[PDB]
Amino acid sequence: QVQLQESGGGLVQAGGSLRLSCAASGSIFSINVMGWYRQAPGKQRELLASITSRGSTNYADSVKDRFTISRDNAKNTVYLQINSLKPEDTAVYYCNSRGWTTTRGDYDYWGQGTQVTVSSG
Amino acid sequence: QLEDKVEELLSKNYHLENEVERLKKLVG
Amino acid sequence: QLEDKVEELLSKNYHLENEVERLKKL
Repeated sequence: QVQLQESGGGLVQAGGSLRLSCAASGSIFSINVMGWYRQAPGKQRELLASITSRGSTNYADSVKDRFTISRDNAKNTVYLQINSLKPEDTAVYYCNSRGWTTTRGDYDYWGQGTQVTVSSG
Repeated sequence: QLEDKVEELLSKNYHLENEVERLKKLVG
Repeated sequence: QLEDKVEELLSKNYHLENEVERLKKL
């Protein structure tokens, strides 16, 4: 089993930027994809960015040049840098850990998410 | 590796699931 | 067992790409 905890969000002026953090507990499986999603109230959840065990990244086209996913150099932690924030970027941002193993099959674990609120006058 | 290959195919799979989901709810 | 998974995902991804292609215009 695997457990994720996001942090780094909160309130921010439009034009700012945040580094969100997803701390991963438990086993780090040999086949794993860590993903960042967001969900605005009412709207459907939106996959923003993924990173594999070997550092290969996969972005949603709409944010490929504004958001950046990465992994800490040593810690069991992945980051999402979200730059040039606009009010439209207000949402809960969720981390997930997903894959498959020869022993237990598909797996899929979700964080509880960190709320980001982008303000303007 | 073969584990890297599955990881890449799964990453691709999840991206396509979400893109279809967004496109299904949008048009439907 | 791993190569079996590769073929499984190839087919799944292909059908998903075909849905994306159609549901785009439609």
